[PDB]
Amino acid sequence: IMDSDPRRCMRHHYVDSISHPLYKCSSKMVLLARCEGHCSQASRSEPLVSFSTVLKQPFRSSCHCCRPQTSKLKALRLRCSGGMRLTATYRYILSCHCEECNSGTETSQVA
Amino acid sequence: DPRRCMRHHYVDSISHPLYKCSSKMVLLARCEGHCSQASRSEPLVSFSTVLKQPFRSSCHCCRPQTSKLKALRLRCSGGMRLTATYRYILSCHCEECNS
Amino acid sequence: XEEEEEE
Repeated sequence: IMDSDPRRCMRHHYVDSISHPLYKCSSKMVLLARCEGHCSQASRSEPLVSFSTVLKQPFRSSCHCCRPQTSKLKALRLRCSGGMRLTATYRYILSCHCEECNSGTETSQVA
Repeated sequence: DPRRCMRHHYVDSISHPLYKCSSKMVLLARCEGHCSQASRSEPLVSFSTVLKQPFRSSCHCCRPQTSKLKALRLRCSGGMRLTATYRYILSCHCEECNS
Repeated sequence: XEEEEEE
């Protein structure tokens, strides 16, 4: 049974202390996850052939990037000087995967 | 290291999308490899209740650094010679995904 | 597409 390459895309845990960069708030330690690794697929770039006007885009390319596949929204609550409470929002990455560079994730909701 | 970002040659057959034209086989360069820098993605923290940019990421892609624009004429039905353009890659390097 | 989902 072979262990796999450790340098591949996978998740890592780390701790950080959250503080507001302006308000005098009470800092707070939080457990976070990140993604990092070398995706297995090579990245490519090929020329495209045009018969029309010189192409605005002369290449077709593929490139895989280690990125969150699933995550979970989480809120944090900070206690600040005036007894005013300040809430911090972030995403806790659950799993990581290799996906295409140009692909993205929309935030805008649809009617 | 044969796996790194570099130039690879391959044959491509040039054909017009529409016109009956005498096909042309040409030797093209592509750039292909494994960039040494790991790709990564990080959570960003927002003090807003809205999270428009949830992550901070970095990714390197094997890409054209220098290239020649080359023209090629195709011999096409009716005695026409139609002209095609492509970029002949000269050098390739490892570049950040979203410039 | 290359692994982690946490108590």
